[PDB]
Amino acid sequence: ASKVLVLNCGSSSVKYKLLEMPKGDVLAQGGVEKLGLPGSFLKLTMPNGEKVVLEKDMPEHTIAVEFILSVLKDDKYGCIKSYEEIDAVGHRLVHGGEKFSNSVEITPEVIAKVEECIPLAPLHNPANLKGVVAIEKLLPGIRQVGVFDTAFFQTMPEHVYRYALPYDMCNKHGVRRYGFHGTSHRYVSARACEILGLDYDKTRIITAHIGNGASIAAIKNGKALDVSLGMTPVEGLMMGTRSGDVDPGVLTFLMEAEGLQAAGISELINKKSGVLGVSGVSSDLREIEDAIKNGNERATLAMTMYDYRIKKYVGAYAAAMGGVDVLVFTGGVGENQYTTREKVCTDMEFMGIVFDSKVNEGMRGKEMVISKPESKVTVIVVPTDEEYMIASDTMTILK
Amino acid sequence: HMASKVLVLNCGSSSVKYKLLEMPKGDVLAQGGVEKLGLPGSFLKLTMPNGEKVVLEKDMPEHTIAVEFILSVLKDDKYGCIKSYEEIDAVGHRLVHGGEKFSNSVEITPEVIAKVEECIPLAPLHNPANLKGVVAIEKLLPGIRQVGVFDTAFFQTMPEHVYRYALPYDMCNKHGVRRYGFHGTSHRYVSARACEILGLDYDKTRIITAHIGNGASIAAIKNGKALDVSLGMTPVEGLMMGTRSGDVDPGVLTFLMEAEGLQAAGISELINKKSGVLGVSGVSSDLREIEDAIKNGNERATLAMTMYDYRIKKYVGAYAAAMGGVDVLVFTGGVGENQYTTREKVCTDMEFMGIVFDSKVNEGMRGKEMVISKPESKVTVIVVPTDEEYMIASDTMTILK
Repeated sequence: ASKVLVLNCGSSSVKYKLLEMPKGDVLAQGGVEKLGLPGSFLKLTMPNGEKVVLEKDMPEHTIAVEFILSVLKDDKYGCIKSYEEIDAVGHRLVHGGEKFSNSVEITPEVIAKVEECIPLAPLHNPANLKGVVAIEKLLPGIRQVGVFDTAFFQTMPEHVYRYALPYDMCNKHGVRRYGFHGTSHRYVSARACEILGLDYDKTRIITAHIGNGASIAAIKNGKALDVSLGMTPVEGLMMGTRSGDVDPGVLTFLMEAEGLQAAGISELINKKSGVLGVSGVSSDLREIEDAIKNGNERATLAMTMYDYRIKKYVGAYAAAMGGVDVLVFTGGVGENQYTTREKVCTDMEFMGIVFDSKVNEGMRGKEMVISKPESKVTVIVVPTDEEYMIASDTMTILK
Repeated sequence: HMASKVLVLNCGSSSVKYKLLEMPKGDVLAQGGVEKLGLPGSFLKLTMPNGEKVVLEKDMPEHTIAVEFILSVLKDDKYGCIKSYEEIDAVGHRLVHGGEKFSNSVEITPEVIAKVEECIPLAPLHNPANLKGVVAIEKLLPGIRQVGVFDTAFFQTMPEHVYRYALPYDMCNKHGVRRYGFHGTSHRYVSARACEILGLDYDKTRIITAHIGNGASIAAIKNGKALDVSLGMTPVEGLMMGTRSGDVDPGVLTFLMEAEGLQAAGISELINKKSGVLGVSGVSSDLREIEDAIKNGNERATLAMTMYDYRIKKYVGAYAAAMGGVDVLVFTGGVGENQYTTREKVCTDMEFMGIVFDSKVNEGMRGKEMVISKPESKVTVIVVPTDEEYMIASDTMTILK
């Protein structure tokens, strides 16, 4: 039994959980917000479910992480008596480029390579490293592990990861598909196989991480083959505010027609598009659901579009792998939006899916098979746990 | 059994392709093309009844002079197939873009020209040339009636959840941003022709049609109506092509704009002219030249083709899922009709969705109507060479009835 602190550091945030391993019990969870801004604060969730908001000036990451640690140890809000109870720290690192294929113990050599990947995630990797530096200062001699969002997808072959763009220009600028959500795809694919009694290394898996950001992956015989996200997180599925796949020529057309530059078109496809952009209602699928009940036709259209594009990816990735054994739904939307799951999996008998509509109906947030027993393809809901996956890699590496 | 002769034109900014067809059989009486129209070195190349190509050099600075030369060749004692222009019963035209105004072919009247002019913004380098052909014919052939047949028309049955992009609603509507599709006349012809060959009811069949040429598109046609198509508002979207990228990460485009200091026009040129098979291979946009480079162990050429086949395979899966299954997969176009190795890579390891492929029948099979799935395959896979000119001539005869 060990306690592992798991961090996710952003430009103006630190999200944390403290996990008891190997069970994965959450001892603490919270987040610092508005770090480096006036009115920085920490919000935590107590074991009994109560939310607590603590204001404190936190101008940079070290002071933020120091406050988190003091809260963990507090006699009122805390869950540990001493920092020595924390056995290790695991970090979400966004981008491992072509340098990392798996999680690693953080050494100076590792930090240097993560710094080399900063150009591939310039607004994420620096903050992630600030978290590592904070822990070296505040918990000296504790060992730390880095777990990369991109690493799982480093098995993709060049015919998948290369775009059909000018060869030299792509190579010069490191343009290729990387994928994100890799920690989630890794966790739910392996978890599904354990639940189902299958050998991970002999199974063809499609994993659909549908949240505010959405991605789908093809995992064949234990190695990722393809993923819907690209070099950037705008590609693939329709998302909350991101476009997903769009005609490249539409982008250049809108640049001329609306007088947008690179930055303007980037903001449009990342912030004003997807479910929000079509619906004119919300990026939140629950608010869409409500708007649909009040007969909002644009909200209905957004959801029809959303479901359709997931369905097409399921077909595409089955074709890419030569079949599929397991289809996994995960993420905030995948775990909860049973109507999407139904629309995606119905009329898919031609490729081995027989769906269990009655079991699926109303089914939110549990691990559950939602295909009929006789389905050739098993369809399963697996709530993701990226923090647990990080803690699990941490314990394996530091063993 | 009576016979009409229909001249079918396909006019581009620097070309006029023509065929003269005898209807309703669809027998080709003549075929050729003017190239380098409006440039030094303009010429007409035609195909004799004997099958040889003949090149007639002639200065042709614009479309009317080009069409006049074409007509003089049709009537020539040596090269011709008619004694006089009165033998031409009608003219049909390939018109690229009908926008949301045209769902099927129409007689070209002043009112139709006005509407086709309104669609010029949607195909600014094609529609103008197409109309120049119409004008040339009205000048050169007294009394002649003309019909327009639109590359976009077949796809006007797509539902909004398919044709809308997940972009700001009002901004798309303001600028007419939506999926249109192209090659509609080809998809229309081969889907119907496949069902005729196979004894199937077109209106109850789920069909995937892959028109693989220098431009490449794949379509889902369900129960007699187009449902989806890989080409977008623009012909860059979807499949990897000769010089066009196909689908790419929208964020890669904005990234390259900043990284290489490109504006809209520069990015547009890159994805239309420097990408696709040409861009990856570093060899050619021509798949025969790729094929050769592969034999000489060019690894980039091999890579280009692996990428090309993979993306077609993914669309086949996607559109089967979109339709709830597939009854018939059709290969067509210059590449689809000829590149049997692509067909094999696409259709092998697809038994999970009902395709059992016949590798031996497929091998070296070029340019013929031919089933290439095994008899026991649930899904029929068929090569159907396209005949857009026949489709155009057929619509022409229906309208001018």
